[PDB]
Amino acid sequence: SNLPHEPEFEQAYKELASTLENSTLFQKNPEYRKALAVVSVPERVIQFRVVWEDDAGNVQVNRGFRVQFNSALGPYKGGLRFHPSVNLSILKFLGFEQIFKNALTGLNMGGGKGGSDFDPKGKSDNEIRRFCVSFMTELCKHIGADTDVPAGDIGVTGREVGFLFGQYRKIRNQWEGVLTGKGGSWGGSLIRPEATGYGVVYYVEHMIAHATNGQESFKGKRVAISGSGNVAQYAALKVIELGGSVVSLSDSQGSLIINGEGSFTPEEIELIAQTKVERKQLASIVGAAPFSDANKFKYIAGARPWVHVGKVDVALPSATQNEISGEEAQVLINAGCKFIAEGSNMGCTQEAIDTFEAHRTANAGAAAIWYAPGKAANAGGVAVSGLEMAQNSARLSWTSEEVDARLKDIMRDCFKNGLETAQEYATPAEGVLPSLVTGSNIAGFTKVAAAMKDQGDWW
Amino acid sequence: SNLPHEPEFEQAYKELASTLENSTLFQKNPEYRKALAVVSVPERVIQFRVVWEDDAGNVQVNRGFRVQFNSALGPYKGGLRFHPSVNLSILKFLGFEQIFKNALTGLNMGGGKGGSDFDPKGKSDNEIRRFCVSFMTELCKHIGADTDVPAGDIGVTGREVGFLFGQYRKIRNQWEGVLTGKGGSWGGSLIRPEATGYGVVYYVEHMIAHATNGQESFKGKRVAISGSGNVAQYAALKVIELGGSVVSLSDSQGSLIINGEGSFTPEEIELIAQTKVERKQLASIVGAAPFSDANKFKYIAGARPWVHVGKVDVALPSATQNEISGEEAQVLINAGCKFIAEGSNMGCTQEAIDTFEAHRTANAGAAAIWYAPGKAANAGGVAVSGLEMAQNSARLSWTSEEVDARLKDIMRDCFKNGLETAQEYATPAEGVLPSLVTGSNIAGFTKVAAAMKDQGDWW
Amino acid sequence: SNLPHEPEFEQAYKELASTLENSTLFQKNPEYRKALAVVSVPERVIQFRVVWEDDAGNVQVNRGFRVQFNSALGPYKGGLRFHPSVNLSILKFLGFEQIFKNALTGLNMGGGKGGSDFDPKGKSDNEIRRFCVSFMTELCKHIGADTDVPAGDIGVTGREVGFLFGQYRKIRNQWEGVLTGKGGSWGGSLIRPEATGYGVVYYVEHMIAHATNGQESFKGKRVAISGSGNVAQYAALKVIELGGSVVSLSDSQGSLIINGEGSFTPEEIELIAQTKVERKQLASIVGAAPFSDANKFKYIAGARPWVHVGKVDVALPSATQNEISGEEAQVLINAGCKFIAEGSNMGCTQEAIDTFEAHRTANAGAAAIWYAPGKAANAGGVAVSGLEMAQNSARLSWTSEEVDARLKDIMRDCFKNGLETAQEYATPAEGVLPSLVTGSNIAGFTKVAAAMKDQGDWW
Ligand SMILES: NC(=O)C1=CN([C@@H]2O[C@H](COP(=O)(O)OP(=O)(O)OC[C@H]3O[C@@H](n4cnc5c(N)ncnc54)[C@H](OP(=O)(O)O)[C@@H]3O)[C@@H](O)[C@H]2O)C=CC1
Ligand SMILES: NC(=O)C1=CN([C@@H]2O[C@H](COP(=O)(O)OP(=O)(O)OC[C@H]3O[C@@H](n4cnc5c(N)ncnc54)[C@H](OP(=O)(O)O)[C@@H]3O)[C@@H](O)[C@H]2O)C=CC1
Ligand SMILES: NC(=O)C1=CN([C@@H]2O[C@H](COP(=O)(O)OP(=O)(O)OC[C@H]3O[C@@H](n4cnc5c(N)ncnc54)[C@H](OP(=O)(O)O)[C@@H]3O)[C@@H](O)[C@H]2O)C=CC1
Ligand SMILES: O=C(O)CCC(=O)C(=O)O
Ligand SMILES: O=C(O)CCC(=O)C(=O)O
Ligand SMILES: O=C(O)CCC(=O)C(=O)O
Repeated sequence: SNLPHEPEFEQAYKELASTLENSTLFQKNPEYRKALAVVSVPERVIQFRVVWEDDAGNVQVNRGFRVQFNSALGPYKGGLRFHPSVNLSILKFLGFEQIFKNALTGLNMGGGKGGSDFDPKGKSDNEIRRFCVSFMTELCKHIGADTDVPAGDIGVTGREVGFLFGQYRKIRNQWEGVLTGKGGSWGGSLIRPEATGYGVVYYVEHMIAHATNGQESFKGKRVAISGSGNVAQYAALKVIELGGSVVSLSDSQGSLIINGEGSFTPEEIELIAQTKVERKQLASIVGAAPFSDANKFKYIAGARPWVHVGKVDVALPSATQNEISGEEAQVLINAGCKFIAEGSNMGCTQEAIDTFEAHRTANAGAAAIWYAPGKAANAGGVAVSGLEMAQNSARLSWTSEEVDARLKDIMRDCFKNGLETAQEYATPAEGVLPSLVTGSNIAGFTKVAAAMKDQGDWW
Repeated sequence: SNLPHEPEFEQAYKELASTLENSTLFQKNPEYRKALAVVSVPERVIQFRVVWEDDAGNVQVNRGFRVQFNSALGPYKGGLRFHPSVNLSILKFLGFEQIFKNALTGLNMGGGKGGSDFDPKGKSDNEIRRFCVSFMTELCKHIGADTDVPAGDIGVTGREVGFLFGQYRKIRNQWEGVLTGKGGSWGGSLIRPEATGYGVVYYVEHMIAHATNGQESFKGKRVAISGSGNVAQYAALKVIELGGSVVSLSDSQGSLIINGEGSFTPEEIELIAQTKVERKQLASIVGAAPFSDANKFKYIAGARPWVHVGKVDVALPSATQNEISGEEAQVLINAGCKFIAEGSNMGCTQEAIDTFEAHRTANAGAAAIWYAPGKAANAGGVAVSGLEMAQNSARLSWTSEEVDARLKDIMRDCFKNGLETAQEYATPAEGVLPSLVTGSNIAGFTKVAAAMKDQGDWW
Repeated sequence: SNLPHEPEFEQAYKELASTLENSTLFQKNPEYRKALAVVSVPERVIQFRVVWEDDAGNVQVNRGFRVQFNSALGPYKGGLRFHPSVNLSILKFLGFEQIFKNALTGLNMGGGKGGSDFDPKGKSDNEIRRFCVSFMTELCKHIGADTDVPAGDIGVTGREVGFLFGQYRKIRNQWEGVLTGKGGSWGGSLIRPEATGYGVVYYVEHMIAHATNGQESFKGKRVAISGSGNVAQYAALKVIELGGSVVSLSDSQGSLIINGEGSFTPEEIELIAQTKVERKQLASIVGAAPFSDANKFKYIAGARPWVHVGKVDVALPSATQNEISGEEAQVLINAGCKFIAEGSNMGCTQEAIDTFEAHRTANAGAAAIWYAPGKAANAGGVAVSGLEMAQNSARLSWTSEEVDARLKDIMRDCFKNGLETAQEYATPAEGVLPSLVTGSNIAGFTKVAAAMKDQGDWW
């Protein structure tokens, strides 16, 4: 070996491997242990220096990455993250998860992830442009419409996708679906901005219907959300549309929580959206209307929302990895939370997951908190990216209604697959909800493992 | 010149050329003689050494080929054959036929064929993997989704397609529709396994309806099939579904014939399918149930089925070229056979064809045996390969019902084209069935010849 | 950031940076601090999975790497290491050093390094072949005669270069100087096998002449060598040719030391060379003649040679990084060692270097132990690799005498450059030997930094 310490990647791997072991999978297919050893080493990783010029004319250096983890099911597919935390460990955890998430969409997409330790905060739009130009000058050699199709993630919006696309087209002299999250007039898809957040809510709708035998829905439920970017914004919007209340949003500096009964409104979400476009914090808008209304809003510096929202019915962590601790998980259970789905990749700590899963095993039916992993619940974004690829390959643009209908079908099938797979391989006690994390992991892994075997990646 | 002796290719060429001469085609378009001279020389042929390692660690050498015969109508398209007989002559006959077959599908596909003298019999799956890896290491330079799209044929199943695809993706670093016959989760098409055999039966349904003025169908007919691989299996299944009886299957070592009235069943076909997956002979399963039941089954070592089935209504040779001799053709006529369609490429000897065509000319209406050439009747496989390409380019997967409906329409149009073209250019005597071989040949040739002229390949 | 822990890389970086700071370089050119920040992040790194088949038919997985550190002065250039320790940290230290080493040769070569955690020990030649085939199947995309030219290093001999070259030629369909260390009939260079070890000895000849005002040479000196592979073998041979005594060799399991006065002979070195070709340990040949002669040889299991050789005049660590500890450095000083040059990359620990450099500063003239860094002393290998590239580009083969003459000139110029640069930028006290480590580091760094500035890599 001897291998570097990659805690985030190791966490993701261990949770997958644990769920596979705690099932009948390896009794039925013990040869899949070999598949697991092979799939866990990325097919290819590219790391590269990115030199770029700041607004003062000074040289700056950052590190760029693209992890091309697995391509059995399709070209590598997954986002780009621009955040100062970024390193290979983080991108490997993300790319690894992406393989199995993509498998659950039913579309032909392999798994990858990339990005940079470039921090968009405090940069001008001009600085972001120059950075994206330099970044893509190297990345374009390694990607392409039938090769690897990136998109956004934390710190990468349609703005950055644009600058990246422009430079790709300039060097490669091809106009194609090399990126998704593109602008509406230059190959974007309707519903792509909404897709991840909408999908998370669609998925939880199925969880609620199943756990409650159709007796409950989002109507009248209180939903605590974290983050305030793309996933959080549209998850919030969909909750509101379905008659639920959104009782929190947050960012890296603090939480903005509804004080009492009430909800964010669509108009408030749009103000927050514009603030985040400008790369400003929630803290910067709580001094003026509407967010200075202390009757409606409480801003809590340095906090996550989970312990401050009081009673809640659904939690949708939608910011970043490891944002629900073991202690926070218990608080949510004590607050009456019965549904927790990850908008963020690896949003729950392992302690949180263990807490939720023990609770499910101990409490029959609708008394349990039911946990859905990000690879199932947040797959709507990448699914609609696949549809953007489909549109670009067709050279046509579909309607909002057409894309949204497909998104709904994909989320329904993903839920059913996880539910039915857990019922088959990890059969719960009578009256106990099946494990959606175990089911989703087995369903995604087996699809990839079998395609790998067919293609001679292992034998 | 001076040109090598290529008997199979010369046979295919001479039969095409003869049908074109025995028509009014060259009275109307004498310049098409030039097209015939040009189209008959392949655009490109690649031959290459394939070195591979056996399970004992020893070097082995085989010969690889890809004949890229014509691309006027589309990228080169056709299968790969792994059989010890393979040489350039055989692959040229196959690739030549493929040009005109592909033309009759209505899809944009040129004609090609390839393969190796590698013999899968007696090899382990590991040996087949290593062979496919080495084979594609060279072939990948020459093929691609808009260039040349291979598939299976004799000795190449989904297993080999998988190993080939994996190695292509590894070297070329593109995930695309470079092969067809792919697995369901990695870009395959529903109905592709069924397509060739289903199509042959769909085509003969039209022949029966026409010859009998709608009075007869497959219902109650006895159907003698040869081979026991992909084409034979699904032709048998479709016959059974339509209420016909399948009275024979065969392989290279002997024939397995129904003893009396009766049929293979779907369950028996599946047992035979699994035996052939394991590369075992029919001879190896006749010692145990159900095939050891001598009341139902008679295994005849060294024989073809045609003279041993007694009375039959339809014959579908579905194994290999030149598998119905002139004497066998007469026996089938004496046995009451009224429909003969080639599942196999060039399944009938020239003596057989001449016998069938003389019989058609001598016997009005439904009294004639009606012969359909492989380029018409077996075109369903390549047609569904075209639809697999279409699906891969759309980045979506169609339903079984959608693919099957298109397959039915393609086979209907192919029949109508051959029938109507023969009625126009080779008008039969009153009451005599038109020549489907002449009609199909003229219809395919003229479409290619005219596209070639448009593209400046001849003038 | 936040960056992974890469101790080997950090060690190499810190030693370079320290020598640059302890000089007048940044007084004269403070802008070179920017160059240092840019040059220290590799231009590109490729990591890739390598799946290969063992002699039992089982799947095995290893990790492959190529670090393409800097290309200002030429295409990336440096070896491949196959050793179970390999990881990115180790390859970054090696590739970083390579940039500056290559700069000192005077040839147009950038810096890189690659390899795998594949362990050649215990593998058959067939297993090594299959591994190299799989390795190059991915690596060939990233390298080429004007792009990146690998070669051997630990665990990669002409045998592996051959298997790698064969697979490159098969996929890329170009015969070119993509690798060095090639075989004599297929583009190799005479003197390349000898070059590294010969060069180390040539370099030390200059050190001895300078320190002793021409009064001493290798004639009559006792030379302790570590390792027993390519560098150690030919360093030993050259010492013997010059009338010196080689008093030790070693491998990863122990040291083989001359017992008393005496030397390894060329015939003994050839026996050891054949043992290492077979990937066997020194321990396996000490039970038979000649090495079982306890009067001449003492095998010491688990030891390095430095404390067991008694009095010595020159030490040439030629095995691996960090193989002379601080305590061993003091023992060598106490044993009368006056010259220490690294055959191995980063052979001395930082404690050893500090000890040697303090001794030089404290002891005038020939009383000092004089330390030469690997980037100066071991540059003969890569220099002759450059000449192999030159020969391949000329399409001609030079004589042994021609290559060796150029090698001698390159080593002389490298010594003079390090000596003169230290005299200019880090002027020692009267009578004190200039620092060859400081001089070599400044000379290599400034050449790269200035070329980078010219090319717009920093400003
Ligand atoms: N966009 C998509 O389609 C997909 C995204 N995801 C995942 O959803 C999550 C959110 O992504 P997305 O909305 O697109 O990204 P955005 O950059 O639009 O928003 C990220 C939000 O999370 C906060 N955040 C980011 N890093 C941290 C951190 N280290 N600590 C605390 N808060 C943090 C951000 O606050 P601040 O501005 O203060 O840093 C911001 O409010 C991620 O886990 C992402 O991988 C899941 C599938 C699809
Ligand atoms: N698969 C497809 O989509 C297409 C195939 N075809 C043609 O259909 C025919 C059958 O192909 P397919 O079913 O796919 O192939 P398979 O390899 O699946 O089956 C071939 C069958 O034919 C037998 N066979 C092969 N060679 C000989 C031979 N020299 N002598 C006697 N019997 C032989 C085989 O027996 P054994 O195992 O003992 O050798 C086996 O039963 C061929 O002519 C093919 O070119 C037509 C269009 C499409
Ligand atoms: N070959 C070249 O042209 C160049 C090589 N170098 C450097 O010279 C040194 C030797 O390389 P080279 O002779 O080519 O390689 P070889 O593989 O031919 O020999 C390496 C020697 O060092 C021993 N060795 C390797 N790793 C260790 C270890 N972790 N611990 C203890 N002993 C070890 C080996 O013993 P064992 O077999 O028991 O592992 C063997 O005797 C390396 O530092 C290399 O990077 C410098 C410039 C050029
Ligand atoms: O659309 C994509 O490719 C990626 C969406 C995303 O960021 C994710 O799945 O984590
Ligand atoms: O699907 C294909 O490309 C080929 C099918 C086939 O083997 C044939 O038409 O002969
Ligand atoms: O010849 C080469 O490219 C490399 C020689 C080597 O292993 C080194 O300089 O460390």
